[PDB]
Formats: sequence, C-alpha cells, structure tokens
Amino acid sequence: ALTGSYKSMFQKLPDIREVLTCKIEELGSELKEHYKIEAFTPLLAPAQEPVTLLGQIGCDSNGKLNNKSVILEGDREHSSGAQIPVDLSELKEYSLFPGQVVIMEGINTTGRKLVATKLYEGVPLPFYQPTEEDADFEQSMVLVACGPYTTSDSITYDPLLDLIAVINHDRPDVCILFGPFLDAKHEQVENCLLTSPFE
Amino acid sequence: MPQLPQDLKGETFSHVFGTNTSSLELFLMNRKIKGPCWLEVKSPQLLNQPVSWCKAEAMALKPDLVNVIKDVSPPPLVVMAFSMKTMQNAKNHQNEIIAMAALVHHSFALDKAAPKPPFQSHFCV
Repeated sequence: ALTGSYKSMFQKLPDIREVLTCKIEELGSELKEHYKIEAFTPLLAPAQEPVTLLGQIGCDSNGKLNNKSVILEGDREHSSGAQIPVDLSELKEYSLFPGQVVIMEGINTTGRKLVATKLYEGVPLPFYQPTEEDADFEQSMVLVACGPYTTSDSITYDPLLDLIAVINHDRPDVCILFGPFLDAKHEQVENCLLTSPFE
Repeated sequence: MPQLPQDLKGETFSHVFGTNTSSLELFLMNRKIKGPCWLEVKSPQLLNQPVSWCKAEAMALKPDLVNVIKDVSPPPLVVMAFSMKTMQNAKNHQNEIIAMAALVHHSFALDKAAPKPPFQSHFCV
C-alpha cells in the first residue's frame, strides 16, 4: 500500500478515463460470472425484449442525485461510454449512489431510456483465509481513535493527553490513531495565528 | 463429421489450416463465383419436398456441378419499400404495429436507370 510520498501530482485525463472504465469492467466481468448472465446489451442499442445493461450510475446535473434524474453510463468495451437516463417507476427495491457500479435489467425499446426491472445485488469479496498459524495467536485488544485531538477553541490537545493516559491505564496491544493531528480546519490553524511552523 | 480444433498440433505437423472455414466461402471460391451472375447447374435433382417459399427448387449433389455462365442478360429485380408505423403500449413496454404500407415494382433494372415512377403496384394495411 504505497510507502513513499508519491509518483506525482499531475493527471492525464486519458488515464482517469482508462481507470473508471476498468472499474466498471472488472466488477462487471465478475458480477457476470456470479449471476451467470450471458451478455450485456449496449446502452444505446434498442430492443423490445428485456436487456441486461452494465454501467455506472451518475447524476445528470450538478445537484443531489434523485429517483428521477438517475442515469447509467455504460462501459467503454460494450457501450463505448454512452449515457442513457434510467426509469425506476417500475422498480421495487433499490439502493443507488453516484458511481455505483451496477448491473440492471429492464426494457429499452427506443434506446433512449431504460425502464429498470431488476437491480442486481452487489457482490463483495471472499473474506481472508486463515492459515493454521493465525489460529495459534492469543487474544489482543486494539484501541482505535481519530482526531481532531483538541477542542475547537484551544490548542491544548487535552483530549490527546487523556487518550494517552487511557492508553497507559488499559495497556492496549495496538493503538491505531486517525488524523487530523493538526486540523487544517482548526480555527487558529486556518488563520495562521500559530507562532510555530506546522511541520 | 466432427470439426478439428483450431490449435491442433502433433507428431508430424506443426500446424493445420482449414478447420473452421465455412462451406459458403469454400463454395464461392472453388467455383469462382464473383457475386450475382448466371450459374449452370448440371444433373439437377428433385427434392422429395420443398424447402423454400420460392416458386422453383432444385438441388445439386456435388458443388463442382455448379459453374458460371457470364454470357446472358441480367434479369431485373423484384422490389419492395415499406414504411411502417408503431405505438408504445399504454399498459407496459411494447411497441405495437398499427400499419404498414409497401410499394412495389416487379421489374427493377439493376443495370439501367431507375424506373419512373419507382413502382407499379402498392398497398397499405
């Protein structure tokens, strides 16, 4: 999971594209192996029979996604990125969010609107297969906490300390601590009144 | 008889060609048919029973029995144009066919300017 600072801080649209597509293809590729569907249909090709599209939701404007405005943007490999809005009136149970890689089955006759009939349920990954060694370990207790680690009106880090103490008292095996240590949002920090360098 | 796999390899051969080539192409080539034309069919046989809605049928046991004869006129063709109308269903999903109206011409000259007008007979249901 990455160790150094980075590789950069400059992106080539020609690649973000490549990504978002794989995103959908991959999952798809596997969702297709699970529910064993036979073939996705182009989001642009019309037909009278029910079809199984492949795509990613997305809103049609800059606002809050909604039951009306949903849209599916297919993958490159099949629908060379065509966008076709979605009709849900006819769908019972659904959970949608922008970017949600989804497999839908409905009817798109004109090829300019798909009336969803079914929204396949997402499929997760298998869980980790414990080696025999991992069953030979004894009980551990992990603490876990995340900042801000100070009150929004002081730089005392009081809570920080309390934490510490608590860490001690209970003597945890692991203490995973979540930033922000120095809150980019802490009032004093954003108006740069601190007399010390961030670093 | 079964069709040999594409990457079939063995003791005496490094590769084999011709596996999945369609009979259509094998024919077309073997006899040198260069598309539309006249073809002589020798020793035609009769089908116990028809296989096509065409007014005349005949069969040839072996392809070499079909050849081409380029020396005779091109028979004009039978045309039909047809606009159709439909309607999506009130209830659900379907696009019904509520009409058709063909146009026709029983003599369309491939090798001559188009007929005027384009059709003799016509209709609409």
